[PDB]
Amino acid sequence: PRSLKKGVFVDDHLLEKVLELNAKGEKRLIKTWSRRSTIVPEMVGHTIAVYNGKQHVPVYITENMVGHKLGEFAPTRTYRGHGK
Amino acid sequence: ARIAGVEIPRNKRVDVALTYIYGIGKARAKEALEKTGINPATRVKDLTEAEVVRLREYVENTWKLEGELRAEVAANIKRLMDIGCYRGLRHRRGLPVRGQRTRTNARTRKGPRKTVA
Amino acid sequence: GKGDRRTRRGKIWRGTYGKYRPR
Amino acid sequence: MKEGIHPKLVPARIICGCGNVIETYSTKPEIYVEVCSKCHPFYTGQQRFVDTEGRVERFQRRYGDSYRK
Amino acid sequence: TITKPVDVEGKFIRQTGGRGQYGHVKIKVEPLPRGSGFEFVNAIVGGVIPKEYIPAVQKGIEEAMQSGP
Amino acid sequence: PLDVALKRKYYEEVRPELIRRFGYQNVWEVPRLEKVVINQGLGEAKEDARILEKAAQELALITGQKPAVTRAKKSISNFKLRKGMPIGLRVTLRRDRMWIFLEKLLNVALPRIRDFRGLNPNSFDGRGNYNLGLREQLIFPEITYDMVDALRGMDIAVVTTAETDEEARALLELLGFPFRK
RNA sequence: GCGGGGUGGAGCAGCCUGGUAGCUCGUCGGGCUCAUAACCCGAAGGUCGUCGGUUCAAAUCCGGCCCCCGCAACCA
RNA sequence: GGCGACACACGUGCUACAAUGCCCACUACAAAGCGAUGCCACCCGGCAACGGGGAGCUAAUCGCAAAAAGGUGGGCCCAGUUCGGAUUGGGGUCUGCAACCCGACCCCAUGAAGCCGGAAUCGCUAGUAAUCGCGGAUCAGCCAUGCCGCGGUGAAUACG
RNA sequence: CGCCUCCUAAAAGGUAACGGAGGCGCCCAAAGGUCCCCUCAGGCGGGACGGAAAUCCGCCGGAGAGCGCAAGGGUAGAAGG
Ligand SMILES: [Mg+2]
Ligand SMILES: [Mg+2]
Ligand SMILES: [Mg+2]
Ligand SMILES: [Mg+2]
Ligand SMILES: [Mg+2]
Ligand SMILES: [Mg+2]
Ligand SMILES: [Mg+2]
Ligand SMILES: [Mg+2]
Ligand SMILES: [Mg+2]
Ligand SMILES: [Mg+2]
Ligand SMILES: [Mg+2]
Ligand SMILES: [Mg+2]
Ligand SMILES: [Mg+2]
Ligand SMILES: [Mg+2]
Ligand SMILES: [Mg+2]
Ligand SMILES: [Mg+2]
Ligand SMILES: [Mg+2]
Ligand SMILES: [Mg+2]
Ligand SMILES: [Mg+2]
Ligand SMILES: [Mg+2]
Ligand SMILES: [Mg+2]
Ligand SMILES: [Mg+2]
Ligand SMILES: [Mg+2]
Ligand SMILES: [Mg+2]
Ligand SMILES: [Mg+2]
Ligand SMILES: [Mg+2]
Ligand SMILES: [Mg+2]
Ligand SMILES: [Mg+2]
Ligand SMILES: [Mg+2]
Ligand SMILES: [Mg+2]
Ligand SMILES: [Mg+2]
Ligand SMILES: [Mg+2]
Ligand SMILES: [Mg+2]
Ligand SMILES: [Mg+2]
Ligand SMILES: [Mg+2]
Ligand SMILES: [Mg+2]
Ligand SMILES: [Mg+2]
Ligand SMILES: [Mg+2]
Ligand SMILES: [Mg+2]
Ligand SMILES: [Mg+2]
Ligand SMILES: [Mg+2]
Ligand SMILES: [Mg+2]
Ligand SMILES: [Mg+2]
Ligand SMILES: [Zn+2]
Repeated sequence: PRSLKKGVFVDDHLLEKVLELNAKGEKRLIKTWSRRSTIVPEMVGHTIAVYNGKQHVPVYITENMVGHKLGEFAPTRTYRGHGK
Repeated sequence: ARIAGVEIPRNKRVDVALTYIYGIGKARAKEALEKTGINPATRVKDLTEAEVVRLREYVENTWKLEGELRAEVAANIKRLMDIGCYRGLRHRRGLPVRGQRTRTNARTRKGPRKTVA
Repeated sequence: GKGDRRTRRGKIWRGTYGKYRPR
Repeated sequence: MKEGIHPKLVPARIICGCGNVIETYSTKPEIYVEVCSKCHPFYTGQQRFVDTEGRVERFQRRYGDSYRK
Repeated sequence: TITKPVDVEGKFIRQTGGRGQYGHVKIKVEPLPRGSGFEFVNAIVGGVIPKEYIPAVQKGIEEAMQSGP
Repeated sequence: PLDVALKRKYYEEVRPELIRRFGYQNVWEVPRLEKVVINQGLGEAKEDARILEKAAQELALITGQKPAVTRAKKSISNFKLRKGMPIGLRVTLRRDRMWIFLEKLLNVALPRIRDFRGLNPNSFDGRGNYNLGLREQLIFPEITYDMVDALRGMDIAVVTTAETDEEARALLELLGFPFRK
């Protein structure tokens, strides 16, 4: 994990999008590409669309998933199984 | 089942006998013999119930072990599974979590080899 | 144990220091 | 009961570790014990021993409010 | 012409002394909207079957089409 | 009989609480314990090492009561089972012996259970009685590590003159049965 | 009508004598070879034609039902 | 985002299965190379990874730097172990916009297979094989157990 | 092809056919005498391993169990254990 010296990381072009809905009118569909962003407590209860290289994965956010990034919730390898 | 939930081997030294318990590596066996004041070189068979209760009381009250440990462990894995994140998706299936390569190897997370015709 | 990071020996091999190999 | 097939029961004393003393009966007039009902962490109110862990997972994590607006 | 898409195998392997003969091809075949024509997709990945053995693996699917079942 | 701690507790502390909660117009309407049956469900002595009266001294030190044998009713193929096969032990505890044993089982043994989160508050008969299943046997004070050879659990039948589980909960409760929920 | 039969992909044991499925080929993985056969190491595949009964237990004993071989079908 | 996929098969290796060993402390003996938004003494904080300091050096000058095996003594006593370190939980440290994919390191807990390998098969004839550490290219960091080098200890056998 | 059970068999008995269906050619030294005691199958609920079904506890359950083997009759107020 990252170094605690620097603040935890959020793209700021997204945290801007998280808070601006908190005041105007929650909520619509935030199409994101920043898989790198740690989930901020201000996101909870939102639906954000993590891209996987091809498509926008709907990700509804809850209070047990915070430290984890938006990337953990939209895999890229599509698998199914082997030998079926 | 003396200390903690599991009775420890006599004849062997206590800085390893105490490691014969889930949750207690050599270093927790390092620190639990200065803090309760007992010689590491003495055997479980060469103690006194004074030396027994001090240790048992200390060891059980400090960190969490045994079932509760495993419980929280599974709990942490169950959460990682629940959401569910990739980290926890690799527990569902049962492949490596810490991003290994799978093409070859990984036989520890995958078990005995299912040779295919 | 050259793979045992919890030894002087397993730490030498990887070329790192720690509690288990102090400098 | 039936003669000479039963383990006689005598005034026994079971001592626990936490200093607790039970006076019941047994086949062994004196017995020592790990944990019991005066010390066991289910039996003792709410002693969580070490773990009021608890639901620190999650966002107690904070550390901190260090992102600009 | 057919009335349900199938997926089938064709194993022409005769190995008993140098003499040779190895020809292996698994395919999907489906019924087109009538009047269509003969459609042939080289969906071979890489060189799993070499490039040179594909002209004459159409000429074998194509040839045997001259007589239905 | 003789003075034993849980027995005195029944008469002079538990009873009257009960009479409060449920109001009985007769002193016999008020829940008693009838008996406590221990059964080593067993079957580890089928075609294997048939004679385990090492189990029957286990039981006999716990209760001070030699148990009795149980034999296979119908013979059964899949259980490797020949009718009249010894497949277990049963000891029936009543009165002082019952009190003495139940006493030691609440005061020491049930806590000596690893990972104990409390007895199941759902194993009630629907008709007043309660049943617990113990998974091994070092649980009991008079049983050491240096006596064992195998881990045998056992089934505990707790039998009561209660008519409902409501009054069965209460009664066992008041005597100190630790229920998880 | 009388007899025998039906079990891994093929061919054959086990059935009589209830318990536990075996042999040779073939298949598959690995080996040797430039390669292929041969050969060497290793492995998987029946759930015993079906339905019913006996039994604690049925490929096995008993009944019916589908199928296949052999013999009979004469004085007329 | 992928080249890091995983039902599987092959090649090349590393680390092991232990007592000629493994762990902890005490103490020795190399070479070749590298180093100015680079090497980093020593002092201090932290069990540590590292961080805040801060001296020297365009370096037969100061430094990376301890070489390691080995030597002295002490502990474990043949066990899936004080052998083994894979896997997993939690916490961290640094590089870098950013470590979910997908980094390396630290420490805490976990402590799997593996008891010397079927058919088959490689290397080496002397400072070689075996074994032990060191450096360098690349390089922000690093998935290097790879590669190209360097020295320590140091064999066996060749009738034919 | 002899023997046992059922049906045909027309409510005593008996009653045929190359009529419909089974079974016997044994067994048990206790599976015999007697005394004493005990009551089943099945259903629901509860109980470590333990499953539909091993053993344990509860409640319901007149007999559907059991009675070595076919079937019938009989049978717990026992012929059952
Ligand atoms: Mg441990
Ligand atoms: Mg990796
Ligand atoms: Mg080595
Ligand atoms: Mg080790
Ligand atoms: Mg804020
Ligand atoms: Mg030819
Ligand atoms: Mg209930
Ligand atoms: Mg009752
Ligand atoms: Mg005929
Ligand atoms: Mg056949
Ligand atoms: Mg025969
Ligand atoms: Mg036979
Ligand atoms: Mg082969
Ligand atoms: Mg050529
Ligand atoms: Mg060949
Ligand atoms: Mg049957
Ligand atoms: Mg038949
Ligand atoms: Mg003829
Ligand atoms: Mg004639
Ligand atoms: Mg990529
Ligand atoms: Mg690649
Ligand atoms: Mg082990
Ligand atoms: Mg093993
Ligand atoms: Mg170990
Ligand atoms: Mg971790
Ligand atoms: Mg990464
Ligand atoms: Mg050995
Ligand atoms: Mg070796
Ligand atoms: Mg030469
Ligand atoms: Mg190197
Ligand atoms: Mg390698
Ligand atoms: Mg008549
Ligand atoms: Mg008449
Ligand atoms: Mg007459
Ligand atoms: Mg007749
Ligand atoms: Mg009889
Ligand atoms: Mg009789
Ligand atoms: Mg008699
Ligand atoms: Mg019943
Ligand atoms: Mg039940
Ligand atoms: Mg068992
Ligand atoms: Mg009957
Ligand atoms: Mg019969
Ligand atoms: Zn106590």
